[PDB]
Amino acid sequence: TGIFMHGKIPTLKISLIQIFRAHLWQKIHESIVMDLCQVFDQELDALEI
RNA sequence: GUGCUCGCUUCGGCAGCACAUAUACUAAAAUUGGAACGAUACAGAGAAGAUUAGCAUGGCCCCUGCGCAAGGAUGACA
Repeated sequence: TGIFMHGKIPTLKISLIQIFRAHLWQKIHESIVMDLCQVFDQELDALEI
């Protein structure tokens, strides 16, 4: 994940590992990329793409 | 090597004499081997109970039925 830990806070590193389990950061990035691709696809005649 | 012997002997030289007394891992070079938790690659919830559904058994208290043993009170003229 893109979380930076400013100090070993063990009671928070675990709660952040739980939240971003199963590669949630990568899936969020992929989902946003795909949603932007779709919106640019629906607008390609007016946008001259 | 320096200096000296009344030495041979000549200043071209020779013989002897005093001092000098035992350094070095010694090494400039020879070669072929075995090698990360450093990177990238993979995984990554990197600390939880490792569960909850029935029925029957076991304990206590009644009720009913059957059996065993030992008994109590009562009833019946022609």
